[PDB]
Amino acid sequence: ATASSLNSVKDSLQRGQSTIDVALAAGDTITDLLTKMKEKALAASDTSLNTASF
Amino acid sequence: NALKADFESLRDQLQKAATNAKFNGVSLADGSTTKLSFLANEDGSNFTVTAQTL
Repeated sequence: ATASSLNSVKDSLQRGQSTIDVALAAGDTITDLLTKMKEKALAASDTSLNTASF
Repeated sequence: NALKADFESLRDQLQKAATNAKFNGVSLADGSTTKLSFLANEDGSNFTVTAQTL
C-alpha cells in the first residue's frame, strides 16, 4: 500500500518541476525587460538629450 | 565711418554664429546651460564637461 501510494508523491514532485519551469520561462522575459528598462533610464539620465528624445 | 560700420557688421555676424552653434537642441558655446554631463559608466556615473560660452 505504501509502495502504491508513492506514485502520487512522484506526480506532485513532477508537477512542481513543471511549475518552476513555467516560472523560469517567464523570469527570462522579466530579466530581459528589466535590462531594457535599465537601458532606457540610463540613456535618459544624460542631460545632453533634447526634450523630444527624452 | 566705413570701418566702424564694418565692425558693427562683423559683430552681428559673430553673434549669429554664436547663436547657431547647437547640435540637436543642445550647445556648449551658446551658453544655454552651464554644463552637460555625459554618461560614463553603467552605474550612472557621468562624464561632465562645462559649457564654454562663446
